[PDB]
Amino acid sequence: MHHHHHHGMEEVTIKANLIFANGSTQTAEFKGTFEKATSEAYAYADTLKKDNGEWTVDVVPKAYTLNIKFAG
Ligand SMILES: [Zn+2]
Ligand SMILES: [Zn+2]
Ligand SMILES: [Zn+2]
Repeated sequence: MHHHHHHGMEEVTIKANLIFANGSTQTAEFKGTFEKATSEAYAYADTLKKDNGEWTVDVVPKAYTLNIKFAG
């Protein structure tokens, strides 16, 4: 499944792609912890439910940092 594994001091950027029933789209950016950034994106989507209907989301990571530590 789509599991978010929280890290302390995490800072991520979320690019939300809003796709409407008629094929038109809208994009917006959100920043902060994953929890904070996604909740703002979902709150935003909820403000559009009135005129655009129910929505579903797919979370797709695009960039990562790998911290590789050598013991010596
Ligand atoms: Zn986990
Ligand atoms: Zn998190
Ligand atoms: Zn997915």
